Amino acid sequence: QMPSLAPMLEKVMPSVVSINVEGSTQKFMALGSGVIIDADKGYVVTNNHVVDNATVIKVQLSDGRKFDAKMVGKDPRSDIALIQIQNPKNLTAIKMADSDALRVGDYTVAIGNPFGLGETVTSGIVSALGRSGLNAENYENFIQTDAAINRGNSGGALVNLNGELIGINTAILAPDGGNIGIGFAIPSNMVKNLTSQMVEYGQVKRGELGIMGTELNSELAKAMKVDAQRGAFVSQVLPNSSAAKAGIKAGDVITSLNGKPISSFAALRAQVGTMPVGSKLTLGLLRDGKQVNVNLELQQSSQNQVDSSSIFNGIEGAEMSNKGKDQGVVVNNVKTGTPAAQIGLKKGDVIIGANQQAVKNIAELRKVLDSKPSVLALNIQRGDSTIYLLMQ
Amino acid sequence: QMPSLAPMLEKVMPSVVSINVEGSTQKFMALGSGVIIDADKGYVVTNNHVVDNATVIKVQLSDGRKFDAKMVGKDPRSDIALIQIQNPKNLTAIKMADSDALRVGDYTVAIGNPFGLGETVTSGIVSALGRSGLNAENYENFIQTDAAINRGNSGGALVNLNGELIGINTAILAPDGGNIGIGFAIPSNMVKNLTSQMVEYGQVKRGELGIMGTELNSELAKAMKVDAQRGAFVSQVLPNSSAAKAGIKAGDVITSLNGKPISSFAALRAQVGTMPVGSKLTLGLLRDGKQVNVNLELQQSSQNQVDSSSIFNGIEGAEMSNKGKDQGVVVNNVKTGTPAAQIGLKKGDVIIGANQQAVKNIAELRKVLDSKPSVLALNIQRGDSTIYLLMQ
Amino acid sequence: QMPSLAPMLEKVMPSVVSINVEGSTQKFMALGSGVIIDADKGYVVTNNHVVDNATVIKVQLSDGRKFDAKMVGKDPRSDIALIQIQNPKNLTAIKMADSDALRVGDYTVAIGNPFGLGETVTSGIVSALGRSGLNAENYENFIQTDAAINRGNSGGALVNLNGELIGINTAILAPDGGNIGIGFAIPSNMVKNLTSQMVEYGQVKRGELGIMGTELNSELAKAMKVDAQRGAFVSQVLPNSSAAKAGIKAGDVITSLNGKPISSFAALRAQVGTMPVGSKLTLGLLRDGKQVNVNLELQQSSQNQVDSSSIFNGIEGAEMSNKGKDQGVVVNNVKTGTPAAQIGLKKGDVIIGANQQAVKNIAELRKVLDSKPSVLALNIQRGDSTIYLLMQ
Ligand SMILES: *P(=O)(OC(C)C)OC(C)C
Ligand SMILES: *P(=O)(OC(C)C)OC(C)C
Ligand SMILES: *P(=O)(OC(C)C)OC(C)C
Repeated sequence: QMPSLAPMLEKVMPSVVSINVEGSTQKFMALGSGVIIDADKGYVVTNNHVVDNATVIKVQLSDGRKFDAKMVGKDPRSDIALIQIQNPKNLTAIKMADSDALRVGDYTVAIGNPFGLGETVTSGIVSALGRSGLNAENYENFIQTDAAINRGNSGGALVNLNGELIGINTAILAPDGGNIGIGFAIPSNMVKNLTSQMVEYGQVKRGELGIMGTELNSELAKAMKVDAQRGAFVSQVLPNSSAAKAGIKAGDVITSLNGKPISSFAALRAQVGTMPVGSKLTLGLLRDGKQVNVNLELQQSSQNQVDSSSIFNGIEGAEMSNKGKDQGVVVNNVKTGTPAAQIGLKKGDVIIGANQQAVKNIAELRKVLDSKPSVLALNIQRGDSTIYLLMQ
Repeated sequence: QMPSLAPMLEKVMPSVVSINVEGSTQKFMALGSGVIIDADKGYVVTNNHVVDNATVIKVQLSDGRKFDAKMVGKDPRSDIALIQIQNPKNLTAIKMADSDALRVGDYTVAIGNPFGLGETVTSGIVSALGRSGLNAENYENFIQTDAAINRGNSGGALVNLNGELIGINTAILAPDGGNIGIGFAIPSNMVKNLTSQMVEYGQVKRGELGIMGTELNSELAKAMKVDAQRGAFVSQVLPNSSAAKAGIKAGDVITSLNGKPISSFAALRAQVGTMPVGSKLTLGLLRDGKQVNVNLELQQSSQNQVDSSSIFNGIEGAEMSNKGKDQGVVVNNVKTGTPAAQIGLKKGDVIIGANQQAVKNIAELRKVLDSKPSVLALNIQRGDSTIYLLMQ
Repeated sequence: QMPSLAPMLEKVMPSVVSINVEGSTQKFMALGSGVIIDADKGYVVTNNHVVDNATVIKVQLSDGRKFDAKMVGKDPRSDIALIQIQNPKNLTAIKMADSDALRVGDYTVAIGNPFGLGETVTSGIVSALGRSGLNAENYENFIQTDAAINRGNSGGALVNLNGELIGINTAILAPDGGNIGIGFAIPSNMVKNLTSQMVEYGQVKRGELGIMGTELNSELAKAMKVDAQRGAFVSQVLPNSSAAKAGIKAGDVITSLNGKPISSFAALRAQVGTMPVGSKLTLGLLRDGKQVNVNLELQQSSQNQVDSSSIFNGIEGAEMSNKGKDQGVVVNNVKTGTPAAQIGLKKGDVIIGANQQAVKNIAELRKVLDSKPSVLALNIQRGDSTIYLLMQ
């Protein structure tokens, strides 16, 4: 006879964890919150900013259990980070919902380990959608809530009444770190993408259309004589880019994506930066007051990720990423006074093996690194040659 | 199958705006929130304190549109301020509800542009009613809510579930400007009055009964042997005042107004200061343990408003207000080292015309001021004479 | 047609008060909130920390009435404090609910006089249960809510929708004293006990089992090869203690109390420290992976309470408590440079009478103290003798 959530919580809370962290760059200790995604695999998620540069990470459950977890992919652009659990047993995944069919007035609840306070749930509603702009350079399309959030809730969950996930508590706004009743979370849908990506590549393959633009406000719609106070304005398409080929002109405006009306440029950015190269999609334009529908596909780009620190833990130096197919790891760029290179390391090299163990990708690598060889045998190859590098 | 507000929001949010301000007294920029009242006229409202001394004010909509607005009446006593929109097209007014039939336990939602965050809605309930006292001298009878409010929400809305208005987010309590979960808003009813007033006069015509008093607490009820721990105590009626004539004695207590029980004096004040001269009303007393019912009518007073700055924008000097019927604007009081007077201005004068354009009231005036004559031709009249004053 | 709480509030709010305080240790003034427990007796409650060292305490009602109240028992260990009202007339008690059958997801509302703001109600849900640890030494098993709470709400109420009590707003977490959306309250059940105790003894009779232990986390369950990530670990039973007799071994873990599963040690502590000596109860163990059920009974201990200040108001010196049956008050321990002793006071003494008025317990005492004799006639007895001490 008393409306409550506890009923559903019983069912959902389990699918959430309190994350405890140790790392270095000086030694540090932190904490956040994570969410089970695949019950069997033990796939938890979290704000990258909670796990960034993490040496040891342990996960604690709703029911007291402590597990050890490992990095599986970071994307500090949108601040997500998939991690996995060592020996996942008897877990509880979570159902996801469609962040897209959200409405402003719906209610939401957020759980997390704020201030190391164990499973802490709070309540609120959708304050507003598609908010962005804190760190303009990041892919942000936050949902905004009045639910109560703080240090700890980071990577925590935020669900509809049905105990279905819709976004992740990322950051809040607050002078003097304290909840004013304004929290932000990353829409489920976005996360799903960034997720299933790393799930299969240990990293993010960023698709771009190859365009420039800026927020269409009212003044602009005036100057450029169109009907639309919100939207994405096409500054200047790129040549030989998806956009180019697609047939889009500088001075056009986009009103929708895959049927989904577009609040503003910021979102559009985050929306697609989210998606994986080759991802097909359909757009609604409006050049010269005339509506347009066009199809497209994300192409390559020229991005940056995974460093010689995010895998070596200490061995600064060149950036590193996969190569061709499962053809090993390529050293992007060795610095100057960097220890990696002070091991014989030089850009362009192409690690193919180690400790009599073939390497096809960062996975097989950090995997050998896990065995923690006291002595480290690199089987790389400069130019047409074959050599080895060493370590301790 | 999921209870939500979004349904109604769809319908209401539109009737709300984000207010952006530029003024001077040194140049400044601010922001607040406003609410459409008359869909056709383009009548928005806001805390006076958000628009006070405003040079240029633009209004942005729920749907991206930007409009220009103009002052139409300020009442910094209760801090409301009606403004209108230049070229109102396709607008959305809002339905008002009866702030009087409110109850403490009802739910409420507040929207506004806090921190310039675009349409931001938050949720809560009626924390309590008839709260007052922040600035004792103001007419305050706030409703109090735990809904989330901040800089920006000022002039924002606060509605029952039905999307009917009940009060305006004015101020919150907070050390270190931040929402602790205590917000205040001015009851609809109050606002309605202050509103439809300016609607027809560009100003406020304050009625008074002509009495003095103070909060009847428990101790007092003791000393003066009555049964009532809350109420308004009649210190000393005034002679030839409504109260006088009505027949009220010093040492009486008021328990109700127009049937509406009275929490305390503070409210009673705000309640009536709210109302326009001549407004009829009925009261419930209690002199010598004996209940009383009496009728009355607000009379004149001796108040202050609309300055030579609120209309001149820069030209300090005498205060100014209407005169008799549509008989022009009267200079209340020229200071000493004030530029207005350093134009030939002197108290008692009675501007009757300007630029071959008759003037009957502040409206017709600020209206000519809008045409922004480079050179300003005043057709005033000292004593029985007729003269002109000038400007640039 | 609009869901609300006001309906029930109408009925409940009355059962709550705004507490105003004057005391010394330098003169001070404070405020909190209290709750009527017994409508006829006028039994209000509050955080001890709100009333501690109180000289004069007045209570104000939901309906404006002011009453005078008196101390009736303090327990600064769990921070509750029963007080009574002088001449209780036409009061409103409150129904209590079972804090034990609570669930995390249920909604709650909290009322109180925050910042001296008169009856202020706010809303939220059960953020989480059995939280402890702020002041480890206190008996804490708080319920945690996102409802809005602040200075003033202390001793305020916190109820289920039905207007049934479930806990008392004690403290909140907050850097820069301000509600972040994290409040804590003491479960009803706990309070009931501490309550009906003082109701009949003016003090707390602490039962102990006589054991030591510490929080069973995961690591521990490893080391000691058991299945249970939460619980109370039995460090070392005491000899001739309830536990001893009961038959409990060091290295056992408790999983439940009176059927009620046990979150952690902290709770268990608060739970039982709560209860009165001789209180019977049943436990669920788990030594060597094998479940156990045992019965028990709280015994005596060696605690501390009620000082020569909490009753004398100024007369520091020895601690004081009851003795045997209604056999008067015993001086626990006189200090050195303490005024009480500088009246002829010495430990071991046994006040039996005063002003030709027999004394059997602290009650009959503070009762004579209430008559406020200008001159104070003590009828004590050192060893086998009979003497008198004096005062002014
Ligand atoms: P997150 O838990 O939440 C945001 C307000 C940042 O904070 C830490 C753990 C980075
Ligand atoms: P308002 O938006 O809200 C109150 C807390 C003052 O604040 C500014 C714009 C004056
Ligand atoms: P309480 O009203 O609430 C806690 C946050 C302490 O605070 C005072 C009266 C001690």
